[PDB]
Amino acid sequence: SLQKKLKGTEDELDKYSEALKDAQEKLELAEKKATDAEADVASLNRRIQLVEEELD
Amino acid sequence: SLQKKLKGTEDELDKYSEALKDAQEKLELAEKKATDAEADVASLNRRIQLVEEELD
Amino acid sequence: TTALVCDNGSGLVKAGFAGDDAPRAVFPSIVGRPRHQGVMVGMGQKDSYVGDEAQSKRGILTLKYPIEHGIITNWDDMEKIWHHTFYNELRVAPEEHPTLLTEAPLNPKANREKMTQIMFETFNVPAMYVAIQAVLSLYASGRTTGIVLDSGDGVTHNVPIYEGYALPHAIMRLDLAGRDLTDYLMKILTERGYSFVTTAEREIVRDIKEKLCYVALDFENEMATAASSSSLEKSYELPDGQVITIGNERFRCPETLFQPSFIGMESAGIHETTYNSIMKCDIDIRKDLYANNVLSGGTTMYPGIADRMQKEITALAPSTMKIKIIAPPERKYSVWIGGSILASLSTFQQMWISKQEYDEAGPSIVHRKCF
Amino acid sequence: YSGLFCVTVNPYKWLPVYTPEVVAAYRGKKRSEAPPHIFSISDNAYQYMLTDRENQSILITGESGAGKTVNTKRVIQYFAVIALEDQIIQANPALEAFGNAKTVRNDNSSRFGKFIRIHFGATGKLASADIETYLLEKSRVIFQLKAERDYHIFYQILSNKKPELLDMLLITNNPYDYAFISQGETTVASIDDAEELMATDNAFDVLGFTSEEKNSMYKLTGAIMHFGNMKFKLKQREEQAEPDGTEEADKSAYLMGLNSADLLKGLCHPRVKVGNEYVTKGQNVQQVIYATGALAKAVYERMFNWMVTRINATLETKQPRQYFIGVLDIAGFEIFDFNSFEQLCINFTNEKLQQFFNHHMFVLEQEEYKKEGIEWTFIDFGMDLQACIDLIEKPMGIMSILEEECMFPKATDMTFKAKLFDNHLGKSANFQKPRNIKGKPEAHFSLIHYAGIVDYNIIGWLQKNKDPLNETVVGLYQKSSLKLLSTLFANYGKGKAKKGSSFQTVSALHRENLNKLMTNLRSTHPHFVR
Ligand SMILES: Nc1ncnc2c1ncn2[C@@H]1O[C@H](COP(=O)(O)OP(=O)(O)O)[C@@H](O)[C@H]1O
Repeated sequence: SLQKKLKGTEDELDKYSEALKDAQEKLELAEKKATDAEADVASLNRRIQLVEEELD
Repeated sequence: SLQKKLKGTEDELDKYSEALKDAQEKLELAEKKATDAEADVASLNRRIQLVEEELD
Repeated sequence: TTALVCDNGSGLVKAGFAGDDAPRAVFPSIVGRPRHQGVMVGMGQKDSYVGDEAQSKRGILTLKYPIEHGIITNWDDMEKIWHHTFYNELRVAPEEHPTLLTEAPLNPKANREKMTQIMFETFNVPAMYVAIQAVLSLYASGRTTGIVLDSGDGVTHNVPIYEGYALPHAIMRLDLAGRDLTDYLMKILTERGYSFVTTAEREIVRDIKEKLCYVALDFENEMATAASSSSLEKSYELPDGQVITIGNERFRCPETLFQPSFIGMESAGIHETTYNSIMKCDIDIRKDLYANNVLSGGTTMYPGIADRMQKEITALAPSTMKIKIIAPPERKYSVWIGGSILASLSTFQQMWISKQEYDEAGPSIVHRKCF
Repeated sequence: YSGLFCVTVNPYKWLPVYTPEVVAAYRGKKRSEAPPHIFSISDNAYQYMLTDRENQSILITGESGAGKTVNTKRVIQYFAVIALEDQIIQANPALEAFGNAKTVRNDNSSRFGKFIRIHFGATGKLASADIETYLLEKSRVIFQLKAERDYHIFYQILSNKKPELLDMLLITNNPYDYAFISQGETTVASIDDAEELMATDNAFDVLGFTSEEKNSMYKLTGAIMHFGNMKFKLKQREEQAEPDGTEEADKSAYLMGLNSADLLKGLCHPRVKVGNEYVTKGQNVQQVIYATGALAKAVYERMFNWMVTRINATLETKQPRQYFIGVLDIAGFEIFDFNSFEQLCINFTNEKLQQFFNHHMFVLEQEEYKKEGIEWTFIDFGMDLQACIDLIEKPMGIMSILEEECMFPKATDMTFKAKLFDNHLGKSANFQKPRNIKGKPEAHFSLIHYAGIVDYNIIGWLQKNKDPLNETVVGLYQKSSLKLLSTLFANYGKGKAKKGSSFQTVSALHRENLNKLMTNLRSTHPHFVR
């Protein structure tokens, strides 16, 4: 009689696995984006200090 | 019997839900850092032209 | 009829057809052989794996590179690389395709001579031609003057060209490149606890380098920032889990390009050899050379390399000059793009080396006017 | 009659020569004896088809507005008589709009090579009609000369008689506003353009396609018009192009069915495929402008070809279609005092045609001789003209030098001229110096053709020959929310002739199209009308 319990557990497990996969996908995406944006801002900031000493 | 595997799947499912929680927290912090960096780089990419015209 | 452009490089083979916008086949120039015994009868496994396939079976194989510093050391597996390129990646019969190949400046002559001997006798191509890499890089960049720094994986060189005339006495060649940077990174990770010794772990280290290293704008200030903060640490995931974290090593690795004394070399950084190659040139063209400093090749792909190199060359040159570093995003394929452009010129179709030309003049015809 | 030709000067007043009585009464008389008329050659083509079981070709040759339309009309009438003309004339205003533009010698000049295939059955009875377009000039959509206009459609839309089109397309009434067009002649006393707009809309509504489809056609043309005003600047301390003005970008995207930021990103930063990865390519202002122009020319020509397909689908009848007899309408061997790249292309086409006819007449004279049993002078009559063709198409010819020059890094018009001279002057037979007569404007070199010595001008050829199509934006079009995704359905190992997106030249596409047009004509026994 516990087979329905087993099947329901399998279903919620599958749902949670899909959820985890989607969350990992969004995580790696946003992390690549944040790292790239930080690279750009650091580069251009150093460039700003260089053009500042240039102006000086 | 089925109990050991059932509760083991339960424990790893809860732990994967914990992984979901922490991954979502990382998603929120990633969104924050990306948006703040975006505002900063907006300021910087609009004032670099003024700096270059000053030196011109 | 169409020509093939094979930029064999040293560490990546890039092939394709002349007239395309990008190389069609890009795979590592690697030959792998199994080092374990092999138990399953009927596996029917082969003796040597070539190219991109050998990176899948990387854990079983021992990986060789047939090109050391531009120069070709092993010739049999280089024929294997070329055979794989022609038949398995491009699927073309080289009996009806002219082939354009590239080479670095200041190489042995036997390199070119054997290359053409092979291309004419083993593969029977109807024509062939060996080109310099920096010239093709300039073609693809769209300039006609400018000093080009072509940092590949075996060799780094400067070739100053003005108005279409190359000044050979000012050509510099340096044997510091991406493979030396990989070895320095392998050796420098050890101090943090990680050990990579196998030729199969050298590839993992190359991946770490590509994905995490960068050039610091100010080396001492970045060293202080790493010694104080922790905002520099990034983590990488090995093939078997086992996350590793690196700090200083992120920018201490490509700094070897600007301080070759890190790996015990005597020479000067890429910025200083660029400046010296400029100062070897006539005084009238140094303006244009300063203003047209073109980067190409894989080792020029680190974030911050252009800003760092501009800062250095600016602090070296006089204050009146405008220093500019031209660094396209499709940088690491510039040699191939220029090669395709070149082989696609109607003006070029009388500068090939023909089959009968070779048959009558021997392999020595490579160094003559048919260059 | 003039040998193998049929020459016809148009009478300006009505004659009884077009009454159906002569049409019906010619049936049974021969070509050799009956006095000249196009009904003669029409019947001769018909009976040739029926005896040889092959196609025939009628090559009507003249200027638009000298009677070509009505000549072809009476041809198709005679063909119906000897057994869908109304449909041809009904759908004609569409082509008249989408393929005619004002030149100096004519205000309703045809640019594309119209060509109507009239099929038949086994019983030689009227089965169906087919139509194909060739050699439609794309350079007009972008660059116009000092004395000529763009295609008629932009002006007809610029007629305010449909204010709903203007207020739905954001088209301001002022024609100087739009840069793709304003460089040509703004407005001329050519025709009643408003009425022509109405006649075309009527022809559209009475053609098989819906009102939404005409709406999309009009809006697409307005988007092509909006492409021209885009503005790009170099970046801060780099060589990259970035947009400063975004408003026309936003409105053109809102029209086209794409995102504005996404289209701007696809223009400034193309992505190309290197093996199994994609890397972003860099662009400067000149490159992005050439890409924009090539995109506009491409979308226009695509919409045109698909409109012709729709026309043919409307015309299509299910009757079995056997051997056909085609009639061809092509541009003329135009000469001016400021000939340019387009005129060179036109003259190259007409050279191929004239050499084709010359070889045809050669074989015909050999036929006369082998009939008469008197066979001499076995030299052909084509090579004497082919020698001039070899100066355009062949490698190191003018077109190949032009392609190479627009591929080279820092090429300029003076360098182009220098290479032309260094590689042909004296070493060739027909290439030679220019001539300065009566203070003509300018000439950089002169070719000789069958139709005389022509002096051509170099200035602008490099810039106007480039056709770099942008693959990322083409993919965007494939992913549109319009009919555009059909026009751009799919466009751009084991042996691949895939020329890159950058290695594209109007001259090369034109040479390919001319090759395939010759391959379509050379299978049919031809006939010529002057
Ligand atoms: N993004 C990157 N950052 C730093 N180094 C890179 C990057 N991509 C590739 N490389 C290095 O470039 C080298 C390959 O350069 P490449 O242009 O292929 O020269 P070759 O064609 O002679 O092998 C590799 O050793 C690799 O370490």
